[PDB]
Amino acid sequence: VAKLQHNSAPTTLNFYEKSFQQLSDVQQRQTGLLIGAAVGDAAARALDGYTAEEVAAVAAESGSLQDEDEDPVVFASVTPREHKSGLLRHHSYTFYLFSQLLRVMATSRGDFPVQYVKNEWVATARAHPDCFVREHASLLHVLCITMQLPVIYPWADDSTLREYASGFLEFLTETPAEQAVASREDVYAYTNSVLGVALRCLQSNPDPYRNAAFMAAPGTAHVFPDDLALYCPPALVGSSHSRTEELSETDSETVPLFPARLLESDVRVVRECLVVARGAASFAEGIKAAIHLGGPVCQRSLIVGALLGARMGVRRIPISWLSATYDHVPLVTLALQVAQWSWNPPHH
Amino acid sequence: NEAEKHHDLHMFYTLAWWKLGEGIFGVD
Amino acid sequence: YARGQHPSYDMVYAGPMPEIFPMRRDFRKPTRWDFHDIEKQGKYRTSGPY
Amino acid sequence: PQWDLWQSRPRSEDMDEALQPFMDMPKSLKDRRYDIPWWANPFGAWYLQNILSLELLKLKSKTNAEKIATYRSYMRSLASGKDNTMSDDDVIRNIIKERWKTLEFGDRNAGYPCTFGDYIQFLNEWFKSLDEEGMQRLREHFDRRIRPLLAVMSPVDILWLEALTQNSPHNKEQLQRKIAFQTSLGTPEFFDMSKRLRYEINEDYKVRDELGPELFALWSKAPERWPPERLSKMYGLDFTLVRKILVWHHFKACYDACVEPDWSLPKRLFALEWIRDVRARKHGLFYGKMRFAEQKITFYSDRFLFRDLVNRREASYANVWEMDDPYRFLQTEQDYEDYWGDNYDVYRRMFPEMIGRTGEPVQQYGQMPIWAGPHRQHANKSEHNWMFAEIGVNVGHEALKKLELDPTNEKRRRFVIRQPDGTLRSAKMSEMRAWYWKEEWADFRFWAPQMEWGIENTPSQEQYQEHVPDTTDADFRKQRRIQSRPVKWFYESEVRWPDVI
Amino acid sequence: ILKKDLSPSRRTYHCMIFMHLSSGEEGGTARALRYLEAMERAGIQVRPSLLKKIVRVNNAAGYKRDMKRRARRIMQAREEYLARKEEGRADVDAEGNSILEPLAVSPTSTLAWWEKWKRETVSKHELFTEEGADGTPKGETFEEKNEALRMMGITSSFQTKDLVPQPDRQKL
Amino acid sequence: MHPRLSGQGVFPRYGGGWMHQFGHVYALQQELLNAEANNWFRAMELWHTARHEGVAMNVSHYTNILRQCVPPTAWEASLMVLKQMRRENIRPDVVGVGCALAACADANRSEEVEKVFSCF
Amino acid sequence: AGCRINLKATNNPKSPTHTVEGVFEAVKALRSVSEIAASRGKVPHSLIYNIYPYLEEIRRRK
Repeated sequence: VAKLQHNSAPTTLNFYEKSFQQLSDVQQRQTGLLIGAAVGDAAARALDGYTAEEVAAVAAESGSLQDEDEDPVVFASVTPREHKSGLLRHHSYTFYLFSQLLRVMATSRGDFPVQYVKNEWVATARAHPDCFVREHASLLHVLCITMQLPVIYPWADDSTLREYASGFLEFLTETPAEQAVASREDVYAYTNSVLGVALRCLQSNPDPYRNAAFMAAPGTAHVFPDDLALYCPPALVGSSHSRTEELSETDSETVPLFPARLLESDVRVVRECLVVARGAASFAEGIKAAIHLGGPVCQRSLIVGALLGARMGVRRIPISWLSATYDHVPLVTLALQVAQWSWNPPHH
Repeated sequence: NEAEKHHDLHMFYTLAWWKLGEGIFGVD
Repeated sequence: YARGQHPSYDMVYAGPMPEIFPMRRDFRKPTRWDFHDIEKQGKYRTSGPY
Repeated sequence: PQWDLWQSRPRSEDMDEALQPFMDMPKSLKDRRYDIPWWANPFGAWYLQNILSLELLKLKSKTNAEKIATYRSYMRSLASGKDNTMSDDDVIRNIIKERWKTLEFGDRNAGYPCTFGDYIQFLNEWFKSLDEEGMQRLREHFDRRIRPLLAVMSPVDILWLEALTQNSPHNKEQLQRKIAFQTSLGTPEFFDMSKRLRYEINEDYKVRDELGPELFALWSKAPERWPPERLSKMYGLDFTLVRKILVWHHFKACYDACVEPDWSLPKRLFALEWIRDVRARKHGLFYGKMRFAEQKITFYSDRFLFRDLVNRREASYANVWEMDDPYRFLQTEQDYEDYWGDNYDVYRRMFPEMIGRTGEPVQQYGQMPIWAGPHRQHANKSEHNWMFAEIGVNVGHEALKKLELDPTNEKRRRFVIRQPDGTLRSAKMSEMRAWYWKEEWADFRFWAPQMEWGIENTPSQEQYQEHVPDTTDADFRKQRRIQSRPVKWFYESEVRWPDVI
Repeated sequence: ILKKDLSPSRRTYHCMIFMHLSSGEEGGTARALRYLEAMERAGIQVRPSLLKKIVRVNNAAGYKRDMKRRARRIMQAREEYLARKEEGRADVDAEGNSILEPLAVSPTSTLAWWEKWKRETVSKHELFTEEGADGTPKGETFEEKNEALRMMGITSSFQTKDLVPQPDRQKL
Repeated sequence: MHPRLSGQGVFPRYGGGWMHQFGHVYALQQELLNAEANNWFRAMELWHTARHEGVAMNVSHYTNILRQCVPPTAWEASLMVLKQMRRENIRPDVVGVGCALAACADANRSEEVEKVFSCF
Repeated sequence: AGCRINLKATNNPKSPTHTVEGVFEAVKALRSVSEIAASRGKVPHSLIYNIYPYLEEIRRRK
């Protein structure tokens, strides 16, 4: 019940620790999506770019545990191999764009066109040219950017969410020059399927992964886990015709350059993220499993932690990790504003 | 202010209730 | 929405109980942090459920 | 070690007396008293020899048959062969009853087993040897048995019983001589009412200490499956009495286990009653009760008010409890303890209606840039919380408190709090409501998610579109949207991604 | 009404309204108000006694409504419990300092007995698999109560309804 | 991508008149009772969401679910709805039982049609 | 009840017999709600109670 006051133990561990109780269940899940995404990105930023064996080596090296410290992989104190300037020290370029979109959404107080964030996104791209070409027009990047769109209206059906997110995905996959980026429809379909997963997580649907697999976009059976891939709709003959038209170019010497990471590799990473989120029983273990897989750990966590937050609310996110997040105060304030204004937009 | 100790309740036990109650002190 | 005052009719009064005795008449307490002193000061008719 | 009734534990000497005459006994005669075992007193010896031995006989031993043969022979001599079929336990009970009845008080060595003074000493020391539980059991025995006799018997009968107890020949002769004393004795026909009175008292006590464990087990195991209302309905008990019994059982268990009682239980079982009745009372001031919370118009006056009330009652709980839907915001035990312990009063007075929370989330603002640089960063820190609330022409309306404190209001009243470290944060729900005239009522029944929908309740888009909101007609909505959306595009003067090769 | 073309009596309307009010299902009061407005637009007399009885019956049937609402969450919790079943330093603080701990209570105390009984008895989700016939949790009847107490390891002394003391019969 | 109706003006007086704490409940009720929906999968998902959220669902919501289930010939979904209604003791409307019967009959599930007709 | 006595018009205002006679005459001249309702032809309860069905009792039977 109560313990004798000694050593001046602080009453609250964080500013919003007791504020998260002041939300409904759906509001808690809404804020949890954004906050868990931020916490996962901040926790995986330390080992960004590291490989699976390098992560294993770090964990083995930091094998001196005092039974209370966090997992050495999470929020690792390894020396930075990037040395970013002001903000990408604690997060990634993908989360930079995600935060800009979140702030635009909070200031919009409801649904908003993509033109409200076009200029911010292009300014960030100009400020970070290497990151833009590194992670532009990729499935992981566009998915991590658009994960927060269903937070606007969690009761929206799949058709409405996909229709609203089409405008954002068009600009996200729009190359500046006439590079003719291929598989735009494939990227759209995979992003729509994962957004359906996230929407069902927000709606607390029984087996959201299974029901999103049932109602997934056609031709997207490779992104869901193999045990759920049977329920996905088959590939469309129109998609096959589009693939044939793309192959009819017969131009092997022309290779797109903006999608640096291959679409198949992105699909594999998203599949691993989905299986980790589905089989994770807690946010901490889910983030640990996401970071133990190596590769783009930042995007892996930005997906897995977002799914876990949408599944189990804000209060299941470790408050110590939330306090360790660099911009936790502005992120939580924006998330609270979005959760409050999503249920009664001024314009409609 | 003074607490009522209810010592007058104990004075009723000093009356040989077994004469009339026929052994009410025990379990019954 | 233009009917009555509140639809509850199951209200449980949570305020202080009225003082029946000795039934003070005026309460002009000089305050320091009361921002409704303007409304509190002044003669008002005391007629309610009680 | 082990202390019980057989081996009396050593008690303190400075203990107060239990019986009145021992309080006036002189100190010298108090010091004259010895420290002896309980059976050393002649009355204790009589009890151990006569009643306690026969009580022990029912236990398994070897001399049980040896004594039972003699007692059965005595019973057969008493009542021919009829009592041969009587059970051994019945024979022991009859012998105990006869020995209790034939007890007399007189000279110790003249035949009487013990004297009245010895009986008084034994009673006093037996009362002294009792703890709080012992005294409670003594009072329970008093209420069960002696109280009906006192209520049914006259003071003349009590004095006659006292004379019988003392067994003084001259005093008994004096009392019997008086004619009015002879005529004032009670009648057995009227004394028969004591049987029914004792039955009612024992019935209430049996209710308490036999249906308390059963109700307590049911309500502790599955409070949602067996609420106090359901328990009262199925057991025919009073709805208030069931909760009272549960509270008493839990508190007695805590007290006799020497554990601080769960003070939250009376609040959790009388939440409505706690808010309605429990008040701080001044000395010498008489208080009253508000029959109605406010001066309102009754719902019988209009047909629409009647429909509104019946719909709200349908959507309302009859009796809300700790596990019901409105209390689902207490996820963990920390929230449970905080809400139900030492702050329930403020937690319930924060907002009248029961919502899925107690207040509003607090979000902190951003500080305006200070061109003075680090020469002035310290000035916004102080020792106190500086709380500011907006006032003006459009702000401060008591009748519009809900709409002004609605977070989804573009013209919401603006509150700010500067912490002693310079942080600018918003205000809590209680802090925001502190600036308006106080509301001191609560609602323990209505729960919004249970409202009727579909049947008789269908909000329509036609009713809302009857106002005909047209963007080409009125462009204030577009102006507010432009105000809200960012403006950083203006410095770039189609948006396109940068090109790097 | 429709086939034989008869006008229902005010007693019939009252009976329908009271039946729907007593029924704890959702929309019962809505259907009751439908019957009342049918009376109003058909010219059937509306009486203050009828209004008072409507209020009283609604307040009384609030109990059954609450029981059904609780039964819904009880069924949900039972399903979640089955799904979970399918899936499958005392005196030292964080810094390491030795902290005070309360002495163990008497093992023979009734409070300790209650604690052990709560910790060791079957969970509240396995007492009954199927719920009541009409939207309400089982355990209101004496047979179900005795079965639940037996499953919890307690033999109910009040097996029958009449065995309850019933203190409302007291006259003195 | 917004609730069908905003807070001010549309909600009934007896329910508090747009208690903003229950805006999600209001939006969920509108989504449950919209008459333009034709996705039975969406109907079932919304029913699960409402059950989790504690929204009191009367016969209108079940009738709407059955109506959505009819066109895709979701006889199994209709049977599940009827089973849930009988489990919670909610009397199915004549329109609802007709919808269930039509959904079963369009799938040539004559045995289930006979069972439902015998029940009602 | 509330009773107001004025005996200024009387020759001797300090008359207890005047006081008691006036009070008893005022009590005698009082009609009960049952008597008033019987005389009017109305239900006694539909004269002092604010229930909306009672509004039909003050109209003319048509």
